[PDB]
Amino acid sequence: EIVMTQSPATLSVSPGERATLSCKASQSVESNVAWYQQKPGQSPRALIYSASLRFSGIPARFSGSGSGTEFTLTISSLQSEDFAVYYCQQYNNYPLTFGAGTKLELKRTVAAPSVFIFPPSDEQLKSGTASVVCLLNNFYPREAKVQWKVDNALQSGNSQESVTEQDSKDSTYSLSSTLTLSKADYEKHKVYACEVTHQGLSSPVTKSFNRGEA
Amino acid sequence: GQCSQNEYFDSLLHACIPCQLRCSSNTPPLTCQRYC
Ligand SMILES: *[C@@H]1O[C@H](CO)[C@@H](O[C@@H]2O[C@H](CO)[C@@H](O)[C@H](O)[C@H]2NC(C)=O)[C@H](O)[C@H]1NC(C)=O
Ligand SMILES: [Cu+2]
Repeated sequence: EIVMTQSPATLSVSPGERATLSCKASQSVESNVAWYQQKPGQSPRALIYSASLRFSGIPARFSGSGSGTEFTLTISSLQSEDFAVYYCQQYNNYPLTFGAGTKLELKRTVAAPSVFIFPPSDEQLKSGTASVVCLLNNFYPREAKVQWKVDNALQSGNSQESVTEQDSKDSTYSLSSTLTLSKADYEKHKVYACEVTHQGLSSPVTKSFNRGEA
Repeated sequence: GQCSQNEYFDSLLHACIPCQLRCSSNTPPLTCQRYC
């Protein structure tokens, strides 16, 4: 098979600026390369065919270039409507193959997070599981470190986290970090804290709760 | 495909594309080296 290598996997560009995407193939694919746009939930959207020719309804904003084995997609003046995942595709050789995709992030000013912590409910304790959730709301950039402290002891490997896409109006992120303990293990400790580190905070923010605080 | 010499076949769209579209490109298709 042929490999399409896209770079960078991510790109932080503010509206009105230019974005230049790179797509490099492992074999020569002449000029038989297309580009696609895909937004969360939606299906792909064809942008370019034959390296540089646009589909119907594609603004001149998008401009494709390249030939042989190195290909490029350039967006002249970004609009909010354009931030999404961009894939390149070769159809010179079967099977058709896509790349990993480049994700356009919307650059904006720093926003510090608001932190909240949620003890496990009495309904979940009956079941036999304890989930301690720590919420980071509205913040930018994405990079953020959220550490857990049980009885002021630093934890490791017992917490999963997921983040939302950039907001439609804020362009900020919201992250959740869930500590998953068992009811037995959750009652061996008392103080449960959540330490947050972000560029928008001069020093880390910590929110905690004691088992039985309420 | 069996397109005219004034065209080239794009296998993504499975159709005959006029060579004129890419004549003004940095490198028209290797089969459109005449129309331009
Ligand atoms: C499937 O469709 C193709 C393409 O239309 C058919 O090939 C055509 O056959 C007719 C009659 O034999 C010709 O007039 C066309 O010029 C042919 N096209 C090409 C590109 O060669 C093909 O016969 C069809 N297959 C079937 C009916 O089994
Ligand atoms: Cu929010």
